[PDB]
Amino acid sequence: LTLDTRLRQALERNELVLHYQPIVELASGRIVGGEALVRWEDDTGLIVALSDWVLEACCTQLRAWQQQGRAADDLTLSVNISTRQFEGEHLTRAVDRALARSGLRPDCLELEITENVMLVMTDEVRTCLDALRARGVRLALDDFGTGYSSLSYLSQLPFHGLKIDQSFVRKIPAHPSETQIVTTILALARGLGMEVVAEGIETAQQYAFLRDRGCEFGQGNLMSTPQAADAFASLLDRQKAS
Amino acid sequence: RLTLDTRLRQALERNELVLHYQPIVELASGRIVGGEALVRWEDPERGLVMPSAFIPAAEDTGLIVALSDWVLEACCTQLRAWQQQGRAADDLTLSVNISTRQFEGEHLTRAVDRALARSGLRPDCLELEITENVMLVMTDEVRTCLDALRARGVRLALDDFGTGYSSLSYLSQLPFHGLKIDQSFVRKIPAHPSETQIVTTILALARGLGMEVVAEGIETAQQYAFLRDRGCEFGQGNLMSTPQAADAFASLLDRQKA
Ligand SMILES: [Cl-]
Ligand SMILES: [Cl-]
Ligand SMILES: [Cl-]
Ligand SMILES: [Mg+2]
Ligand SMILES: [Mg+2]
Ligand SMILES: [Mg+2]
Repeated sequence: LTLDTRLRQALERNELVLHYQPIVELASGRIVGGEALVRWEDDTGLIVALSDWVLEACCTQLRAWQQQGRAADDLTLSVNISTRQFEGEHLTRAVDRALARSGLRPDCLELEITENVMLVMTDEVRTCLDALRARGVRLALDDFGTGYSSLSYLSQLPFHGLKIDQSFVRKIPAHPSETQIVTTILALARGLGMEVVAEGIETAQQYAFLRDRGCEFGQGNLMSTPQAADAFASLLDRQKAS
Repeated sequence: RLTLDTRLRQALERNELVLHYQPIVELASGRIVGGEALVRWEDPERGLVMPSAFIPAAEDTGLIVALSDWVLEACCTQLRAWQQQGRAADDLTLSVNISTRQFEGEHLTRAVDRALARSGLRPDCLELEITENVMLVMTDEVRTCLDALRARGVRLALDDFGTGYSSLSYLSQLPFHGLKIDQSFVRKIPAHPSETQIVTTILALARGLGMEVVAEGIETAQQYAFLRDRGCEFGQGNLMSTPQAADAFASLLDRQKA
């Protein structure tokens, strides 16, 4: 409760900032995405309020980079959405508000929803996901492999992408179990027309394993830790010049 | 009029339960390589009663453990009978449906050991089918039973697959040799693109994890070919054979031997 207290005060006082972790096209090395991650610089209502802020902040940041000629047309940014945000009407409203104020092209925004959303899959959740899809926003399943999936729902739901959990990526290719989980996820995604981001790439062996198996995308401290907006935009600049 | 519980207890003491067996076929050859044991109640008052009509009541009162143990023993005894008669080939196994309630107190380990000891059946000839949603109730006790059974050489498959929830990390870590695609999906392929996609997804999962697949509910030649062409190893369904009384099943084994 003391932790929620601190976050509330941080929100009230505007003491939060987004950092962004580059998401790279493994074959080219091109930064094509970035996961927005909340940092503090020193209750469902709190989740909702934080997400409203994150959504607007992230969409505004990308729109700003586009207008300054720093973000290429292929750059998208991703925001993490809690399963707890599907209660009521608020998520679709928050996304609509962020897009309206920023003027951002909706397919520039991607929402990362943890796998265990499938465990709370009600009619209201399915309807929310369809509503979000109808707006042109990209949807990804996050932490994939660590939660629970219905193979029927996975085959039906409008997710364009999956993110392989870091806990598996960090153990390949040495460990058979984690390695077969990763290669299975890649095969699933291929048949479902989903793109895959491998989260938590730490070593060059991991990068190379993943690339040589058609894993589209990667993110990890190997390439870049989460970066402040200005540091992230520097990477975009160097890439544009290259 | 007696309660269903009273009548079920009487069915056990009066030997009114029976097993039927549905052939499991290797798609590539058309060979019967297995059989799923399926309990019925030969109810003197009603005829051949299906488990949907009594198993829920068994579960309400915990009679399900005694009932499932009866099934396990009867199945092991039957396979041993066919083996001794020379009618069951060396590759033949039979599969028994297990209730998640059997894991309680690690009962299942003792129940399987008893069934094997009473029948003399080798563990490598017995397969167990546990519903996919066992993954939502995965405790150290369940994991202990599963590891014990794999250690014995008893093969383990996930039943009703696609109608429940799976953890990819559990599918990898747990000793499941196979899964069985639910008939509700297979029944509708390729005509219904949604069900067809579900089947394709499950096949990719199983192949990825080195698991064998039985597609249940195969009703048409087109479905048989769809699955076979996509490397699904085994099948079960009305196209090949409905569930059969023991003597009927054994006759199928006799025909195949020729
Ligand atoms: Cl049964
Ligand atoms: Cl039934
Ligand atoms: Cl023997
Ligand atoms: Mg994320
Ligand atoms: Mg995770
Ligand atoms: Mg079964």
